[PDB]
Amino acid sequence: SGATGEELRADIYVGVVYYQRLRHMKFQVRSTGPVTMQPVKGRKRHGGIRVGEMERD
DNA sequence: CTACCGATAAGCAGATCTCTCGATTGCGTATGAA
Repeated sequence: SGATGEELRADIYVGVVYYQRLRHMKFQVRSTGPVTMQPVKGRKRHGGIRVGEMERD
């Protein structure tokens, strides 16, 4: 282990494998700004998030 | 004889979560100053 420094209980299964990186890299936040006087739609437009009917339920 | 309405095959309106990007915006034809 790297914190205690003691040996682990069992031998770890370690090896080399081929690993690929994907392109799915998203976060949005608003307080005021663009706006039926309701806030605009769109992440890139500084919009909000719609509270759907199921959310109201 | 017959007015009214309850047994019988068929026409109209309506239906089926949230988010990010990208792309795109039918096709046609006439008047009048020179």
